[PDB]
Amino acid sequence: SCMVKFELSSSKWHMTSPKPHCVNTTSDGKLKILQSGTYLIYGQVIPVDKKYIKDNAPFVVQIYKKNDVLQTLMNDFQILPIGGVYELHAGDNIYLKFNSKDHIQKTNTYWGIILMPDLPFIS
Amino acid sequence: SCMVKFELSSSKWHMTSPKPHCVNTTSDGKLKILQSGTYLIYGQVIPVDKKYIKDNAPFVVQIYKKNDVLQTLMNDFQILPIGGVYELHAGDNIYLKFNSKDHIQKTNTYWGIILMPDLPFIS
Repeated sequence: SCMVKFELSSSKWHMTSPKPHCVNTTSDGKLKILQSGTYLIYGQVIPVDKKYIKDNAPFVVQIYKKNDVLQTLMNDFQILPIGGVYELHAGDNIYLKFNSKDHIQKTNTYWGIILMPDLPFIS
Repeated sequence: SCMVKFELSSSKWHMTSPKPHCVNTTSDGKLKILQSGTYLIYGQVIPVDKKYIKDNAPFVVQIYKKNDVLQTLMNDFQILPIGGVYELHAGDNIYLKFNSKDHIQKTNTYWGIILMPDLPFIS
């Protein structure tokens, strides 16, 4: 069992074990994958109320795997769930990128990963 | 360990177990929580290209918990990850509502839950 959750409000990771086998984490909210496997990347990014953003800069969130974009998301400054199921390899760095970090409300913004169990049964 | 994943292309649930203890799943793509706990609800809803949209309905996805909306999601027909971390209770029906089924590219659209382990280790 291996899961970690980063809370942007505190810049703390919450973890299943003292030292998770599947991942290393840093205080910037980035991760390095230690175990190759299928991961669920998740989170919610809370934008500042658009009422308070007085330019035309879009609200964009990207998730990167090393130097490759895994996904790019944008909405009109509404709560943004992120991630999905991705196959990852030992050594992969995972991290978020924001069009503007000033768009992000720290309160209730979080992200993380969980190492998925195999799903061999089908109904 | 308890995780399920509904593949909209096939209408099949992929499962950790022959009979997952935490959840009852149905072939309509709905589920009912059997074990009270902290869950990660996840998925990706992939829209068809706007050039194929015939109707006038906006791209909207809702997650329902029993008879009430837990989450309302919307964008301009772009990739939509869904969900987040939620406390759910035995008996909670969870299902997705789309504004228009014709908006959805079934092939890579999926959703599900995973019962989360405790995250007692912080830093």
